[PDB]
Amino acid sequence: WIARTFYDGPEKNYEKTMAILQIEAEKAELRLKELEVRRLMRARGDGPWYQYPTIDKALIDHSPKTTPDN
Amino acid sequence: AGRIASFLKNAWAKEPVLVASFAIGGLAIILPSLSPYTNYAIRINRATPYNYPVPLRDDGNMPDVPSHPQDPQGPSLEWLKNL
Ligand SMILES: CCCCCCCCCCCCCCCCC[C@@H](O)O[C@H](CO[C@H](O)CCCCCCCCCCCCCCC)COP(=O)(O)OCC[N+](C)(C)C
Ligand SMILES: CCCCCCCC/C=C\CCCCCCCC(=O)O[C@H](COC(=O)CCCCCCC/C=C/CCCCCCCC)COP(=O)(O)OCCN
Repeated sequence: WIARTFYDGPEKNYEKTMAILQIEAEKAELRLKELEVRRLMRARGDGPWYQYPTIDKALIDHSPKTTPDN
Repeated sequence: AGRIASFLKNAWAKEPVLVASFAIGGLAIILPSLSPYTNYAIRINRATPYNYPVPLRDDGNMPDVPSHPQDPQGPSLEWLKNL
């Protein structure tokens, strides 16, 4: 009576634990991947992150400048 | 109307310097927006050649660009002479 009224079967806890373990394992591998990606991006600078600003080339004046040799 | 005129009359007495200064300042602020010769002054400033006019590379498709200074093509400064 106690088992029927207050508790459930072992399969419920078993599968819940499996789902939780899978979720946490994916989270851990994602954290490692994010750390590695951050390290590589900061070391190289070829990714969208750590793109420090540079001088815009649209500000340059392309016209004769009173002197042929610029 | 009447109050403003009375205030102006009172200020014109015993305080002519401030009234004259304010009138001159207001005129100097307002008039240039109405004067038609400011465009003439801008044109004169733009028509003053400070740098050497660098020639363009002719490609056979430049009808508005003259080939010689005496050619009719190009801007004219006859209006400046007429002033
Ligand atoms: C002859 C009898 C001998 C044995 C006597 C046993 C006595 C048992 C009383 C002790 C109860 C406490 C154990 C569990 C309580 C909470 C556990 C909880 O999970 O159970 C809830 C149910 O518990 C009851 O609602 C609460 C128990 C309280 C009743 C005790 C009686 C005396 C209380 C005094 C009240 C005061 C009244 C006013 C006094 C003036 C809901 O369960 P649920 O999470 O959905 O489970 C889902 C699985 N399903 C689908 C199979 C159901
Ligand atoms: C919108 C244009 C703005 C730019 C123009 C102004 C250029 C600079 C002129 C102003 C310089 C500073 C002015 C500071 C004003 C202070 C006035 C003040 O406090 O003096 C009062 C008294 O001054 C006054 O009476 C109040 C202001 C006077 C009237 C000001 C002119 C208002 C507008 C008049 C002109 C309107 C437009 C022109 C109409 C004329 C017709 C063409 C106290 O006098 P005391 O020296 O302390 O003497 C005390 C001991 N007896």
